[PDB]
Amino acid sequence: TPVTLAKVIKVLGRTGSRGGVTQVRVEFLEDTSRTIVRNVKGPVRENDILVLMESEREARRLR
Amino acid sequence: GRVRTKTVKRASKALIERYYPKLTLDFQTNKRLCDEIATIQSKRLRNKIAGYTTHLMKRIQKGPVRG
Amino acid sequence: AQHAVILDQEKYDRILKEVPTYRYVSVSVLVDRLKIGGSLARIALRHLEKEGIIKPISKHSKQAIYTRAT
Amino acid sequence: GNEGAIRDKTAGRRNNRSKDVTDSATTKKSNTRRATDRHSRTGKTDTKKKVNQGW
Amino acid sequence: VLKISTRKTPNGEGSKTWETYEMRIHKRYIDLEAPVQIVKRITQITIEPGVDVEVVVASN
Amino acid sequence: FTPVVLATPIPEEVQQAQTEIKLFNKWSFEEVEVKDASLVDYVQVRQPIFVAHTAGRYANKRFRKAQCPIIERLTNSLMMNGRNNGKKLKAVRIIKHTLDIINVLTDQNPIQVVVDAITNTGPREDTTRVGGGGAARRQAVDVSPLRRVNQAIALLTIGAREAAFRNIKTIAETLAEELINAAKGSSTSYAIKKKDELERVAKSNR
Amino acid sequence: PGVSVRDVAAQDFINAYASFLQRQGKLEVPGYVDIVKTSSGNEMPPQDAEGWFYKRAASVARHIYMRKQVGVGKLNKLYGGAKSRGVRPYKHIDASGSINRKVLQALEKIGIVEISPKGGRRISENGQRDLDRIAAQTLEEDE
Amino acid sequence: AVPSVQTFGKKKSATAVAHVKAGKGLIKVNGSPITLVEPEILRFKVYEPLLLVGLDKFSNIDIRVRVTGGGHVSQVYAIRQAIAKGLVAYHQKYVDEQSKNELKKAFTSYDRTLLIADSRRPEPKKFGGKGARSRFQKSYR
Amino acid sequence: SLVVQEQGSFQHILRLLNTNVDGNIKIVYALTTIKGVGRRYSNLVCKKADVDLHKRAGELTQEELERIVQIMQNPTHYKIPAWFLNRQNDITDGKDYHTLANNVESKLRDDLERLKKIRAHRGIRHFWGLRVRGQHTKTTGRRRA
Amino acid sequence: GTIVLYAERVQDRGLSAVAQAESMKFKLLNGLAIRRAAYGVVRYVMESGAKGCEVVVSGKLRAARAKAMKFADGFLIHSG
RNA sequence: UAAUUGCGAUAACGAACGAGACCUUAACCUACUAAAUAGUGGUGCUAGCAUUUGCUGGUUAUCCACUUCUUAGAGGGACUAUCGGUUUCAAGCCGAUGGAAGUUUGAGGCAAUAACAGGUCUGUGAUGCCCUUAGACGUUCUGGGCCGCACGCGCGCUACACUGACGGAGCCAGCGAGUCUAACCUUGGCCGAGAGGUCUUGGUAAUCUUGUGAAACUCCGUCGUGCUGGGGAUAGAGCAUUGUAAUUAUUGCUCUUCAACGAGGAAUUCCUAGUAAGCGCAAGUCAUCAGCUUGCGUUGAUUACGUCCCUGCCCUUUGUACACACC
Ligand SMILES: [Mg+2]
Ligand SMILES: [Mg+2]
Ligand SMILES: [Mg+2]
Ligand SMILES: [Mg+2]
Ligand SMILES: [Mg+2]
Ligand SMILES: [Mg+2]
Ligand SMILES: [Mg+2]
Ligand SMILES: [Mg+2]
Ligand SMILES: [Mg+2]
Ligand SMILES: [Mg+2]
Ligand SMILES: [Mg+2]
Ligand SMILES: [Mg+2]
Ligand SMILES: [Mg+2]
Ligand SMILES: [Mg+2]
Ligand SMILES: [Mg+2]
Ligand SMILES: [Mg+2]
Ligand SMILES: [Mg+2]
Ligand SMILES: [Mg+2]
Ligand SMILES: [Mg+2]
Ligand SMILES: [Mg+2]
Ligand SMILES: [Mg+2]
Repeated sequence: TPVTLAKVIKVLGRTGSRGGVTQVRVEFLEDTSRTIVRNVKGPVRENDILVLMESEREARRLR
Repeated sequence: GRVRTKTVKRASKALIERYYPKLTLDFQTNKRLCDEIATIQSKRLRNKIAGYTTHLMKRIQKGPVRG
Repeated sequence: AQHAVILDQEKYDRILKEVPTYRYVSVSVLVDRLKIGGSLARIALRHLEKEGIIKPISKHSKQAIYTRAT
Repeated sequence: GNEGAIRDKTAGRRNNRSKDVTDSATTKKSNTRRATDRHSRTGKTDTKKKVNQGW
Repeated sequence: VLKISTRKTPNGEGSKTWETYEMRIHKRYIDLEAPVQIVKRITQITIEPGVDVEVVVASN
Repeated sequence: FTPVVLATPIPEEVQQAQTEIKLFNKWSFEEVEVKDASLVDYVQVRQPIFVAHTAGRYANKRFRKAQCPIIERLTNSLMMNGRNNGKKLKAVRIIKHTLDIINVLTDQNPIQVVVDAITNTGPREDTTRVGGGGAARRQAVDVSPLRRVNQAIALLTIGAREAAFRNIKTIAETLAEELINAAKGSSTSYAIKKKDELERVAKSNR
Repeated sequence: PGVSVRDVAAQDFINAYASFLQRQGKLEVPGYVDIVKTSSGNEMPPQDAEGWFYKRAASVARHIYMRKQVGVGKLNKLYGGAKSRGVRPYKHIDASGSINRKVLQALEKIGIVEISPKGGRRISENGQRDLDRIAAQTLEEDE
Repeated sequence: AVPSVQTFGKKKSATAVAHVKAGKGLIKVNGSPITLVEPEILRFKVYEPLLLVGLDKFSNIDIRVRVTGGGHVSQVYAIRQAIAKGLVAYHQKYVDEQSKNELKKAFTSYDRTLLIADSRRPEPKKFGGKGARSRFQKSYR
Repeated sequence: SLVVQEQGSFQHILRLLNTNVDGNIKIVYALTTIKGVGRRYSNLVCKKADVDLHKRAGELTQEELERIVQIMQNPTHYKIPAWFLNRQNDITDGKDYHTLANNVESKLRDDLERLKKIRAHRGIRHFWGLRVRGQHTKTTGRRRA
Repeated sequence: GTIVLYAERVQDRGLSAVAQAESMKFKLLNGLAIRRAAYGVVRYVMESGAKGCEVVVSGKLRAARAKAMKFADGFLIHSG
């Protein structure tokens, strides 16, 4: 388990034609100097800390 | 919401227009002002009015405002 | 009607030697040690208490709770 | 009378229970017209004279 | 408050809308200690259309 | 703790573990910290309380429910399935028994296990029916802490309920049981399995 | 210091008083007690069989101790619980006018309550005494 | 008389009235010691202010509370409020102020509204359902 | 209460009033599987007969059981109040019975017959397999039969 | 003796709804044109110094199918 | 923005109806005016326990005072205030602090123009026309019927249990109603297991019923997973109530009988905080009868704080040979 910690840095919007999904840019705290955008399930605000379970990969639009 | 209607905003304009000496950054005194200087039928509307002829002042103090 | 209702001599004697190593003891633990329907299980808890052997660290209806003595 | 009432075969639950259920039971609102509601069937007609005299 | 709660409709049709009228009864009582002259004066006049005045007496 | 006795007397152990520490039913809040980054913030502990009954207006603002004392969160969610709607006094006491029960086994601040049982069943990633045109496959998402905590509580309490249902063990026990086992999840728990398989399905499709 | 009943918690006071009257034997106890149902809004008789008249008596006493005057009607209600109308919703139902009115007469014969003016029944001069007594004995069990 | 004040508490429709006089050091509710009050599981709710702000503080005062209306919880919240509101008013007229402000402070920092009464209240139901928001079942056809 | 013991004494199951009764259940409730003896009736009989309600059917000495029945099959001499009883004011001799066991099956029948033998609408309505107490029969009771 | 009636001429009928409907009624019962009727009343009411005024006629005149008209002038408000 | 709510753009400028304002209810006043039909403190007379002064009560006037609590008058209060993120530094929006209160403060009331062959002639001594009018379709009187039961559909109630049932014990609301030429709401006392009965009684009512001692709920026991003591259908036998009348069983009580139901396919309803849900209560109806409704308070959550995927509507764009307007 190479778990990965990333700090939500920006609220970008809700995707999914439903809407329950927030597009979010996060910053790792285990070595920053790179940010990346992830899709959430639950209610999120700035400074939250997602458990990125695959350090690298990212989504865009949902349907 | 809390968008102030035209009646509120129209009075406020009309007050700031013709009483800028007198009036202030304070709604507390602008309330008492309105009573003497303006006929209004409700406490509530008067407050709704004064609170906004106040807010309008508050930023004239930093630049102008069209209208 | 599938056994636990009585006291079969060897039973009572079981419920003296078997109650140590019970980190937890309550009414519902005594049905779990393939014995005692809750009623005559409830009676035990007063008389497994008669002399130590269990410590009352909880109170009441629905829930009872004990630990081994010290 | 009541004498006939019970002696009478042909009756009681047993007998109904045994019979099949009519199909008219499990049907519909039957309606008959509802989307002809705006087409006045009076055959008649006012007239712009009359309506002008009136209104 | 005298409340009265009714369907608006004269009949049955439609979503069941309910409409409650109300009538409010206000009652004061004023206790006076005066002789016969002022009382009778004070009862016949002071009258007003819409206010029911009732003056009892007695120590029981 | 410096004895004090006025007219109508306040009990020794009452006088005691109150004015001292502000600890729970009678359990300590100091220690008890969240062993997983994040969740901290979204799991209370400090300020400390006496009982998990609070007229908490956690409702009228989007996040402020995060501030509700976790133990009390846990209790609130006990009081459901139709019949047991409201009935907080039920739950409140079910937790009391529950906590004591946990504590009896495997030592530990029961409240600490409630944290660990919470932290360990909140699923880190999941799925949500993405369109792609009717044939809606399954898209992996990174679930927020608040949802990670909620879903924990819900998952946690539920399994105990169905477990407790129809049988001799009493909610208090089974609730403790689930936690106890979810402290370091040994997949003999409704909650962990559900967590696990939900992170299995999210992995199965990315 | 001095002691009330109000100084002692509901359960323990009554149970001691119930035990007290039981420990005694001066009482009056209808006789039908054992076959009677306490309220029509109930399913089974009391589980105490031998006893429970005391528990009521003690309760009945403890209640009229705590107030000016209460009678049969009020006591019927108080003790009355809800009553499953089988397949129909519950309503609350009043309890037996006989158990109470006889608890009232019985406890009076034993001098703990007099048929107060203003109506009802009132805690007897004597009752205050004897109640406050076993109340005191009750806090003595925590001495 | 002696130095005293009256303060209240209100939750839902419970109103808890509390008389606080200088005295030997008691705290009775309706007619009984506060060490009962059962409700019970909650009892530490009404203990709360005492211990919140230090057991002592009451050695110099007596306190009575009586609650009407409300219900078996509604009252526990009402009365803790009136106790703690009373301790913080007495000092307002009798001790010094920086005391009172010290007591307000320790109460609010904890607080389940001990000094300020909860504004929440039952909302009217409206015709069309069994509840304020709820609507009756419908069917179409 | 009391951690008891007992020798071999207690026997499981036992037969009284022409039926079978499970030993390892509380004797109040064990008594119920006799037809015509609900909980109230039971509890009063056992109270009356002077038996430990706390006991199961199983223990119960054979003289205790014997008393139990004797009262059940004769309630009114042993000062049980008739309004406690399933058949006050007969309909022929006007005596107060409390029908028991297989005789409740026997006596439900007599009653049903007496109505039908007299063409009473309640009778007729029984003979037709319908509800009688005056319930609507449009919507309810559909399977049955 | 205990009951007493006095009559008392109303100060301008022109600002009293009820007085004007019965005018309108009585107009149409001498067979005034539907408008000449209502259209008059609004005009007389106005000159009685009303801030505004509205008359509706509904139902059926002369034709078979029911109509309805409105007859307003000046100022009205409708709520609260 | 909830709003044709504004900001802004701008051949428009400035206004009115509707929205908002307004009105009613629920929240806040130790500020004001008061209250033996609201209540507090003191003081008498007095009970109990301690006695060491105390603690807990009794006493529609034995007096003095007070208005915190209750009541309802007149005022006041909030204007999304202060500050700060945000944004065309616009309307605004989000956060923090303070505040009784900051979702139109919460819930309502009123609500423009227009449409429908919506429903109601079975509310009207409102009404056109048609029908009928003495073997009546007038009316009244007797008796049956609207409840009839192979079965399809809809709102409900009670449930399948151990967050339980049962039994004792704790013991807490709010909205209400109530009798004159009359039998309304009923305290209390007795008798009765019960339902009820009987003797009296206060009330035309913040005065009495009623503190509506309601229910969930809380406490300690009994039962132990067994269609069980869950569940109470169906049915027999008795006793009472309303009414002239209870059979096709008005309702209530007691014994007895003890069904389905082991959480419910496809589907589908309702809802965002003192809300959902659980829980009782008054009121309407009412001689008697609520498994309905209208309101009420009691206990009190979970999850959103979003979007256009489903469904429904609205708005522009566009086509029209429709305008009785896609029926
Ligand atoms: Mg239920
Ligand atoms: Mg009760
Ligand atoms: Mg009870
Ligand atoms: Mg409907
Ligand atoms: Mg039976
Ligand atoms: Mg029926
Ligand atoms: Mg307007
Ligand atoms: Mg409006
Ligand atoms: Mg006041
Ligand atoms: Mg704040
Ligand atoms: Mg039509
Ligand atoms: Mg009509
Ligand atoms: Mg019908
Ligand atoms: Mg119970
Ligand atoms: Mg009798
Ligand atoms: Mg009179
Ligand atoms: Mg069974
Ligand atoms: Mg049952
Ligand atoms: Mg009724
Ligand atoms: Mg109806
Ligand atoms: Mg065109």
